[PDB]
Parts: sequence; structure tokens; C-alpha cells
Amino acid sequence: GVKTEQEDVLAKELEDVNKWGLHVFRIAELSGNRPLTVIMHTIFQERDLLKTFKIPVDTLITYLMTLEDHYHADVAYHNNIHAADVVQSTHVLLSTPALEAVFTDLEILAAIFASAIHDVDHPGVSNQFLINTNSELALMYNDSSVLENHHLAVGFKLLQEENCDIFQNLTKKQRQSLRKMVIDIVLATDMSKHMNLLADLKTMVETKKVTSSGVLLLDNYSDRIQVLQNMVHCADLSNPTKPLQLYRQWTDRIMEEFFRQGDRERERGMEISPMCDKHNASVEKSQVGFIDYIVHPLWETWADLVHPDAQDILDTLEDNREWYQSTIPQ
Amino acid sequence: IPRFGVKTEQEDVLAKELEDVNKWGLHVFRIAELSGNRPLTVIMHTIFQERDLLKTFKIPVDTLITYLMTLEDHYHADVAYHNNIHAADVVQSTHVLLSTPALEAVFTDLEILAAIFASAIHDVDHPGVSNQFLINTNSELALMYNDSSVLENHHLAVGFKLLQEENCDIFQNLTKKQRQSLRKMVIDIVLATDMSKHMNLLADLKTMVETKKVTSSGVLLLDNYSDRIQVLQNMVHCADLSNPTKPLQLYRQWTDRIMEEFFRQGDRERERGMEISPMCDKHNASVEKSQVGFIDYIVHPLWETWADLVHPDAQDILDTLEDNREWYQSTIPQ
Amino acid sequence: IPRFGVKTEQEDVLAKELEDVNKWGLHVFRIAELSGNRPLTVIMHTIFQERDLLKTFKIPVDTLITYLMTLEDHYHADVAYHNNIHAADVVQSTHVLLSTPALEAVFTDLEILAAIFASAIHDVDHPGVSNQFLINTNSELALMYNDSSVLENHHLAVGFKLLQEENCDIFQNLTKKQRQSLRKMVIDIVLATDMSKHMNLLADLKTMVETKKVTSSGVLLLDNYSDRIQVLQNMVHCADLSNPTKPLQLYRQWTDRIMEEFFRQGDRERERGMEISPMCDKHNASVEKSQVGFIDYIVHPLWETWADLVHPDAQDILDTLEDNREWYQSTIPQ
Amino acid sequence: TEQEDVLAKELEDVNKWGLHVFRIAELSGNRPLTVIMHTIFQERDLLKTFKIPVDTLITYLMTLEDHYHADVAYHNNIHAADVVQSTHVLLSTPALEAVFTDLEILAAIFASAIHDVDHPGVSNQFLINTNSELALMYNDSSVLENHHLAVGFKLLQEENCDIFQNLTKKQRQSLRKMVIDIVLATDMSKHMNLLADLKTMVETKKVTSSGVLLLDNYSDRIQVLQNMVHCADLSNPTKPLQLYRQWTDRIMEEFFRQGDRERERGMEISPMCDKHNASVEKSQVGFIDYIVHPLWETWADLVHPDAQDILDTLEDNREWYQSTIPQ
Ligand SMILES: CC(C)Cn1c(=O)n(C)c(=O)c2nc[nH]c21
Ligand SMILES: CC(C)Cn1c(=O)n(C)c(=O)c2nc[nH]c21
Ligand SMILES: CC(C)Cn1c(=O)n(C)c(=O)c2nc[nH]c21
Ligand SMILES: CC(C)Cn1c(=O)n(C)c(=O)c2nc[nH]c21
Ligand SMILES: [Mg+2]
Ligand SMILES: [Mg+2]
Ligand SMILES: [Mg+2]
Ligand SMILES: [Mg+2]
Ligand SMILES: [Zn+2]
Ligand SMILES: [Zn+2]
Ligand SMILES: [Zn+2]
Ligand SMILES: [Zn+2]
Repeated sequence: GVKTEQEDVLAKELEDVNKWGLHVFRIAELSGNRPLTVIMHTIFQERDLLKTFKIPVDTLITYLMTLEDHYHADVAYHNNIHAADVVQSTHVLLSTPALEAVFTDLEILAAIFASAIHDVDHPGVSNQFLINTNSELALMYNDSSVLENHHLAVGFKLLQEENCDIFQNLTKKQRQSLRKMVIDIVLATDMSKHMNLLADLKTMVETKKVTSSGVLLLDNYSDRIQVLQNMVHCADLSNPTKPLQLYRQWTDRIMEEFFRQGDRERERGMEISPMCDKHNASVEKSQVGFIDYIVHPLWETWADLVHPDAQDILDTLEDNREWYQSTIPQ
Repeated sequence: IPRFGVKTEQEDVLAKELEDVNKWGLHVFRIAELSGNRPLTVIMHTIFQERDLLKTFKIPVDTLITYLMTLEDHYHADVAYHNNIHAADVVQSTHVLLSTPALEAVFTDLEILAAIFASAIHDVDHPGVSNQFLINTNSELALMYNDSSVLENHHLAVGFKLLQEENCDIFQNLTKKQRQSLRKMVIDIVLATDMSKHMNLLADLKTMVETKKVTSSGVLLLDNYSDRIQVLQNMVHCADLSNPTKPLQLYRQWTDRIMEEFFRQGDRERERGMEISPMCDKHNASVEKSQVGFIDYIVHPLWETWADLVHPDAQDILDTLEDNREWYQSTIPQ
Repeated sequence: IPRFGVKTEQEDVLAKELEDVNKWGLHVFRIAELSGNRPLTVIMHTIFQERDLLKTFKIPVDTLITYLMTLEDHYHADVAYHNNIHAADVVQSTHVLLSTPALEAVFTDLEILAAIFASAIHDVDHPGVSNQFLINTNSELALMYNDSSVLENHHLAVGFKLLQEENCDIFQNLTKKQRQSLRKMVIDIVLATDMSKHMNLLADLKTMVETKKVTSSGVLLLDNYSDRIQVLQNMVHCADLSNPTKPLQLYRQWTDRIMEEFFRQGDRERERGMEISPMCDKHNASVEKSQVGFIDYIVHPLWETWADLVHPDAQDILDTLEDNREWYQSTIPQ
Repeated sequence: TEQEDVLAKELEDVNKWGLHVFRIAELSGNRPLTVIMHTIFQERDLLKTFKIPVDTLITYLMTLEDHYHADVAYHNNIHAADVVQSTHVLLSTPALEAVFTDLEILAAIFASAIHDVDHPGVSNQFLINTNSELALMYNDSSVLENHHLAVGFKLLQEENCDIFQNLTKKQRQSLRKMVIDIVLATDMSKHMNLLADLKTMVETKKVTSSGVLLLDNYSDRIQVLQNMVHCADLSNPTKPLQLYRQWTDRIMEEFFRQGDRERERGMEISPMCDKHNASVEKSQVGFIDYIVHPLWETWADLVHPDAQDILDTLEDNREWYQSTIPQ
């Protein structure tokens, strides 16, 4: 945008880039459906990643638009807006006090890049649906973390398009390390890995060693990646912790995507997946259940790790939790 | 969706619309809305039944429906022109062209099957951007197909690959001979939809019109495979370029869609600092002029030659084309 | 249609050898020669007939043979160890392990089919280099599989993909539930052959041995999918690492082959200026020492645990392993 | 070093037609493709011209050579080395002095190097008949040729393998198109049209102020490069008899293996692939009479008289096989 209105409104919104509760939907509209491109770019300047890793601006914008282009516009929930949100949320979690000066620039880059591509080329249906229809993607990945593996493959592969290699100036050592962290992070986003991820996180909280700086102590890759994996995982499962105004938009979108999968399964004569049958759904009830058995249990543990950094996030969560609970019909 | 084995009110209305399946000018857009965005599946199913293809090739009905929905699911809902509605249109248009009097009893069931299947998969998984855009961005699709008929090769590969999903092999009961023949014809047909082949296709079509030969029943005579497939390639190519030959109401809807798709590519090209492709600049475009040029240089030359081949069965179609051409002519702002 | 699945005038001598298909120590190399380098095809064919799997799963014989030939053709003839002979060996070995008294009537026909098929495809299209080599060169394969169990994921993909070639779907008559169950078990088994999972597999095998339960019949009790697939994973893993437990004559040919393959990789890593992988440096090698070490830290701890699970069915296999270990120890140049 | 001397000794003929490519294979430890490419790249100063780091070049050459099947009797790294070296000699022909740019030269050499990479040792039809994944991906059209290209370019993406990293975008785009055009033209299904176009060019042949071929447009320039590499690919019968017979034995061994596999599967056995009903000699004479001679004869015209000796050797070899045809 130039010295006009359309710009001011966008730039004014990008001002909240470092705050939980960013009006990502507003930005999506204002940026002409380029929330991932503008939010990623802003965060990259904000963290001075272009300079640090010598990323030509044009290569970065080209890769970003390409990546965003590979998110499906026709998918209600798993699209570029969700990706921008997970990225922005991770960017905020990276700045939590308890993690001050803990992670390197490269590790920061990995968490942000991973967030950016963690759902690219999502068809809007689950792994199980792809497995049951014997999709080519499922045959390729042996029914294991099919989509997650695919998100990774596409994210890296897009680096190869014209003027898209944003890591062209990283040394071989940086590339090997970045790639491994990105893979470890994205694969951890598969919900089939939630429980174990949460378990290890709790075990870590029970070993919580703070440094002379009062900041978490991570002296090995295993601990370092585990925090990064859970961070991005919390960001991916953070809709319930956002201002009700946003949380509600996310809920309607996920439900629309689920119901759409349900209709496809109904068409094909397949068994309709949980929460995907629009004729017998409990949106309000499912949200409460989602928060009770997964979101709240996860964020609570995370709050313990960075205590008291995420205290406000939890309150918002428990609050939103009540809101939906009180909307449950009778 | 029905109630106690009876059609729903919507299914009934859908059925009444499908009554014009054998007519040029079907309200394909209404069919799309009434079918819940399943124009390709219903039109294909209607056509297979009408032509008794399920029995002839022993295609179980469940398998056909499953493959149809799967094929339709792979057309992009976010692509304004090259989507399932366009596929359904090319299918129904080819279906009407196959029934032309001049081609009565000319083709076998397998050739008919091939022309129809080819029409159904001809643009599957179209990304909404041209081959050149895929080539210039060094997409993996262009790498895989060596920048040659990139999209056309991809449509074919996807069309056939989907037969491998659960209960999707509609050709499971065909012998190897039928399958190799079917496959060869379908591949020959779809690759012929690449506009870069237009001129040579048209050159060949004319050659045939020059040496055209009618049989005992005033029907076209096509010996060798070269001439039979050539006619099928041109038939599906005509169908793919039939929007301007349709009643103005339908034609204008197609024009809005292709222009919307073109402008989106232009916008992406501009964002990327790439040269903007012809007719893709929403800031510097002449929709009317382009449609006039499109008809004069490509569509009319092709259809006039086809009208000649099946003379005089395509007379009305040609008259409608010329009328739409003049209409756009008088709209060009001066 | 031939007797053993492949034409051969030495068929008589092939029959003599194949009579030992149920025996530990089959002359797989001799069978490879007599069958015309078709060890995997004839041995698999023989086992399927013997176990009556063609009848049970309604597998047409021509389809089974076509798939087997296709699968075998996809093992590299230029790879000294991870080839069709190793595949045939693992299959036959798994076949014997499945027949151990302690497991009589424990596994279903579907589970048996999974273990055998998994063994057959577990190394298909192996390039003769390790996962790290594929990862360090940024190969397309490692890119696709995100550096995780690259080869193993590939073996599975190819194994299932080949079912799509002409007349190769040996599972065409299985119900959808049988296919999904089979598919899941096969994947679970092949992914477990990744040596990076050896320790965790063994640790679990030991825990099972500690909590070992038997039925009224003196047969292993396996209550849940978890314990079932675990025994099958370790079973195939044992067969894959069974060379040191075979008659010295056979064991030595396997050692010569794996060493040749390792050195082959070492020369490639040397040319490329890469760090040479362990045991892959022909200039600094201790073949004998390495075998003894392999037995002491990997092979014996695994087989001792397996022997305890099916005690005393594998006592002779364990005794041979120890006889062979001593042999290599006595050949270490001092 | 003892053999390093023999290698360098043999490599002195890299500019000569009839190089003992088989000996180079042995002396180099089966690295003919890599060594010959390296020599030619230095010989033509290509590393400097395009700023190709030596380490990157050799890594890619080894990687490309590794993707040639060592189990395949004919379409392997030895055949690729041979086609590259032959293309190298043809490019140096007097009638073409200073005609082609270093990018066009690079294109022809590169294309020759990758033109058969990852060849399975069976024909396109075999792949099509078995519904192989490759045929499904390429819609039964130039299946293998398309694949050779795809692999050739994909391998540039491996660790330190991008030999074109320092070419401008303009050069990369131009090179890619030329390489694709050249390799796709090695598909025998394109033979007749290529020849027809080469003959036409010979009819309307024009030369510059220096007497070298006058190639005015891309269409004409690429057509000459396509046919050059095509001639290099079909140059076995033009080499001295001793090498030629070694190649015939290799191709027949590959064909027979395919025939054995087709018979095992109950498939129709492809022409010349039935070891129980073969006519090696007859096939070579027919191959020369209907394809190799018509092609080389027209090329000889185009570069007259540069290829006279090559054509004479070809005709002699043909007479030789003729005399071995039974009955
Ligand atoms: C994996 C899935 C069960 C987790 N899950 C869920 O249950 N509901 C209801 C959601 O809305 C949702 N959004 C993301 N993940 C979600
Ligand atoms: C550019 C290509 C899609 C061909 N083409 C075209 O040029 N114009 C103007 C159209 O309206 C059109 N509609 C379909 N194809 C079209
Ligand atoms: C680590 C192991 C799986 C690979 N490995 C090995 O190291 N040695 C020494 C062998 O003899 C051997 N035989 C098969 N695999 C082997
Ligand atoms: C027909 C052709 C494509 C295959 N073909 C052949 O038939 N003969 C006799 C050869 O010597 C030969 N050399 C390469 N290709 C060959
Ligand atoms: Mg996800
Ligand atoms: Mg098209
Ligand atoms: Mg293995
Ligand atoms: Mg070739
Ligand atoms: Zn997500
Ligand atoms: Zn179309
Ligand atoms: Zn193995
Ligand atoms: Zn060749």
C-alpha cells in the first residue's frame, strides 16, 4: 500500500505483530489474501533475519508468495490464514521472558519456517481419509504421518522454484541443522504424537533447571528441540486461547472443514469421522471437550514451563472454555 | 439424499434439467448448483447410462460413481474457469457432437468411451495458471514434464492415477487389448487439447475435409487409425473451445470466468515482477476485443472447418457463433 | 505354469533343493543358480503352495508369479548383498521361524501372509548404500522421506506400488478389512527392519520374555495387536539378521557379500571426499573382528532373547551362532 | 600412477574418432563418463567460461555416472561416455568451426552425458505393456527419454552438484531448453522427421564468409545439434570393427535379457529379443541400411567432407556383417 488508506489500516494492524490476539483475519482481507506473506515478512524484519542470514528481500517475498500460493484457498481451516496465525503465535511464544536469549538465530528461524510450512498443500481432509481411499500420498508415505510428511516435502521443494531459495546464503552446516530441526518440528505437529509430546514436556517441567539468568536451561539438542516442538504444537493448538472474537472464527472454519469431510465420506458410503457429521454435531460440546482433554492440558503444562509468562493465556483459555460451556443447548 | 427411495425436490428439478443432456446449450451452471457442485459426476453418470456404457464395459455402478466423485474432487474449486463445471461442459458438448447425424454409427463403443473419458479428465488438477507460468517459475511439474505440454501431460497422469484409489478402477473388466487401445486414444486426445497443437490439428482437419468421403448412408468414412483419432481429437478440441458457440447467456458466464482466471495469473505475475501474459492485465485489457480476436483467428476457423466436415449438421452452432461474434463486436467501446 | 514358477531343465535338481524349504540352512545360493537367478520367485511360490495361501486368499497363480517376477526384478543385480537372494533368504528364514513349535496356531493366515510378504519386499530396490549416504548427498529419496527411515519407507512404497503393474495385484480378492489389516502389519514390520530401531525392538522383546505367557497348549499367548505385531517385527528382524546363525559355509558367503557392498560404499564416499562409513574402508578393515563384534553386540543378544521366547525351539540355531562366532575369532589376523 | 600414465596416454585420443572407450573404462575404475567429461570440459575451458567449480563438476559427474545401471549391458555409463566423446569430436568438425557458442557447446555435451541416465535396460514398449509407474507418469510417450531428462536435471540438486550455479538466469533458461530439445530427439520415434529436416537443410545449405555452416535461427541451430547427438548415439557401426562388434555383443545381450523376461511373463517377445530365433547379423545390416546409413550419409553431406572417413568405415562394417549372414 502507498500513502493512502488501504495501507495505513494494514500497517496499523501489523503493529500488533508481537501481541497475542493479532487481528489475522483483518490482515488477510486488507492484504488481499496474503496474510502469510506480509506477517512472515514483518516478523523476519522484526527479528532481523534477512540481515543475519543474508536473505535477499526479493527471494524472500517470492518464496513466501509461492508457499502461500500452495495453501488451498478453498479449504476453510487449513489454509494460509491458519499458517500465518501459527507463525505469528510461535513468534510471540519465542519472545516469552523465560526463554530470553536461550535460542540461537538459526533455531528461531527453524521454528518460524516450520510454522510457515507445517500445513502447506493441506487438502482439507485427515490422514485417515487419505489412507482409506488409498490415495497416492498415503501409498507414498505408508499410512504414516502422511500429510505431515507431505507438508515438509512441499515446503522444502518450493525452495527450488525460481528465485525461491531463501537459504541460498546459509553454509552447509547451517542447512543441515536447519533442515533437521524443521523436520523434527513439523513431524511433531501430527496429533498422533500429542500424548507422548505432552508427556515428555511434563517430565521436562519436573526437571526444570533455570540458569543464573532465571531463564530455562537447555544444554542438549534433545531438550532444545523438545521445547521448540511443543512451542509450535501449542501455537498450532492456540485458537482456544485467543480473544473470543478470533477463537469463534476459527471454530466455524474448522467445523466447516470437518463437515465438508463428513459430506464427502457420506457421499462415498464411508463411515463418517468424529465431529464430521453435520446432521449430528455438538459444536459447542466438542469445543469444550477439545479444551478439556487436549488444549487446556497442553497449555497448562506449557504455562508451568514458562511460569508465570503464560498466565494471561491460560485465563483467556479457561474463560473461552466457560463461554462455550454456557452456550451448550439443553 | 432421497426420501424413502423417492427423489428429493432438488433431485427432481436436477433430473428435469438433465432432460436436455442431448442438447447444445444445457444449463450446465444450474446443474452445478442443483447437484451440490457435482456437475461432472451427474452429467457423466447420465451420459454413461444413456449410452449404455456400464453394461457394455461391465462397469459396476458403485465404482463409476466413486471414480467420478474422486475425479471431480481433483478439479480445483478455487479456479474460476478450469474446474469441474468446465469439465462437465466439455463432456456434454463432446456427447452432443458424437451424436451428430454425419457421424452416425461411425465410431465404436470404445472410441466413444475414450472421447468421453478424455473429456472428463482433460483439465483435472488444473492450477489456474498456464504452462508458460509453470515453466517460468521452474515448478516441479515443468521439471517432470520437460516444459512440454506440462499441464496436458499432468491432466492425463492424474486422470489415470485416480483409477487406483479404493473402488475407482472403472476399467477393471476390460481386456488388455481394450485397455491399451482405450488408453492410447485418450492420451492422443488430451495431448491434442494443448493449444500449441491447434494449427497442425486444424491443418489436418481441413486436409480431411478436402478429401472427405461419404459412405452408402451419406455418413463420414474413416479407415485407418490416423483419420479416426484425428476426428476425435478435433471433436474434443471443438468441445473445449465451444463456449463462443453457446447461447450468449452461457457464453458470457464462461467469458467472465476465463477472464477472472487470466487476471488472477496476471496479478500473480505482477506481484512476482514477471512479464504479464497476454490478456492477463486487468489494468490494460479489452475483453470484447480479445473475444473478437479469439473467435476470428481460432474458434471460427476451427468450427467452420468442423461445420464443413459434418455439413450441414453444425449449421445452427456456427450461426450462433457468428451472432455472438457480432454481439461482442458492437460492444467494443470506441 | 512351470512346476516351480519358472522354466528350467535342471528342474529335477531344483526340486531336490526345494525339499529343504522348511529347513534352516537351505542352499539358497544353489537354488538361485538352478532357478536362473529366480530364488525369490521360486521360494515364495513354493512357500505359498505349501501354506495353501493361494487357495485361502484366492490368489490366481499367474498373478502371483507375475508379481513375484516383478518384485524380484526390482532388486538390483549389481548389489552384492541387498539383492533378491537376500530377499529369498529372509523369506525362507521367516517361513521357518513361523513354523516354530512355540508359535503353532498362534498367528492367523493373514498375519502369516503379512510376515512373508513383508520379508519378500523388505529390501526391494535397495541401492546398496545406507540411509546416511542418501541423506548426506541430499538425494531425492531422503528429501521425500524427510531423512527418516529413508530406505525402509522406500522398500515398502515400491513393494506395494508394484501391485499396480499388469496382472500383479495378488491381494485383489481380499476384503477391504483384510487389505487394511495386512497393509498395516506389513508396514509395521518393514519399518522395524531399520537398524535404528534395533535397541527399542530388542528391549521390548526382552520385556515380553520377562512377562512370557503360554496357553493351555504349550504355545505363546499373544493377547493384543501390540504383542502380536511385536513378535512378528522381531521375527522378521531375526530372519534379516540370521546369516551368522546359518551353516558356516553359507554364513561366509553372506559375509563376503556384505563386505563387498560396504567397501563399494566406502570407495564412493572416498571419491566424493565424504567421511568413510564404519567397516566401509577396504584399506583399513578387520572383516573377522567386525563379524565377532557384530555377533557379540547385535546378533547374539537378539537371538538369545528370541531363543528364550520360543525355548527350546531355537537351541540349535543359537549353538550354530556360537560355533560360527568362534570360527571368525580363530581367523583374526594377530 | 603406473596406469595413470596409460590413462593419460589413452586420453590423448579424446579428440579422435575411435577412442578405446572400453580401455578407458577399465583404467579409470569404471569411471569413463566422469574422466572423459572432465577432460573435454578442460579441453574446452568450460569450467572457466561458466565458472564451474572443479569440485562441483566432478561430484555431479560421479553422481550422474552412478545413476547409470552397471547391470545393463549396453545403455550404461560406457555408452554415455562414448556418446559424449563422439559428440565432442563432431562439434570440432571443420564445417562447424566457431559456429556454435560455448553455451550451445555446453548444451550438446551435457545432453549427451545425461541422454540415457537411469536406463533400465528395457524398451519403452516393455514399460508401457507392464503398466510401469514410469509409463503412467509419462503417458506412454517418450517414457524413457523424458525420464533421462528429468533425472539429469534433478541430480543437479544433490549436495554440491549444481554445475550451473554461476550461469545467469538467461543462460540457464536457454541451456535447459536446448538440452531438452536435444535429448527428446534421441527418441527413435522422432528419427524420420529429424532426418527429413536434416536432408532439407542439406538441400538449402548455406555457408558463411569463412566457409562454415550458416545457422541463422534457433530452429536451424537446434536441428543441427539434435541430429549431431543423434548421430553420436547411433555411431557404433561407424567405429572401427573391433569396437563396433563389442557394442553389438552388448546390445544383443541387453535385447536377449529383455526377451527372456518377456518370455517368462508370457508376453510377446520383442523383435530381435528372442535368443532362440534371432538374426544378429541380419539385424545389424537392416539397422544400417534403413537407419544408420541414411542418417550418416546426410550428416556427411552437411559437413562435407569432414565425415568421409566415418562414412567409409560404416560402409565397410556393413559389408563385413553382410558376409556373416547365414544361408
Ligand atoms: C485432532 C483433533 C481431535 C483436535 N482438534 C479438535 O478436536 N477440534 C474440535 C478442533 O476444532 C481442532 N482444530 C484443530 N485441531 C482440533
Ligand atoms: C489463452 C488460452 C487460455 C486460450 N483462450 C483465450 O485466448 N481466450 C481469449 C479465451 O477466452 C479462452 N477461453 C478458453 N481458452 C481461451
Ligand atoms: C549394523 C548392521 C545392521 C549392518 N551390518 C553389519 O554391520 N555387519 C558387520 C554385518 O555383517 C552385516 N550383515 C548384515 N548387516 C550387517
Ligand atoms: C530399433 C532400435 C530403436 C533399437 N536398435 C536396434 O534395433 N539395433 C539393431 C541396434 O543395433 C541398436 N543399437 C541401439 N539401438 C538399436
Ligand atoms: Mg497439520
Ligand atoms: Mg487444457
Ligand atoms: Mg533393510
Ligand atoms: Mg536412449
Ligand atoms: Zn496446523
Ligand atoms: Zn479445457
Ligand atoms: Zn534385509
Ligand atoms: Zn543412447
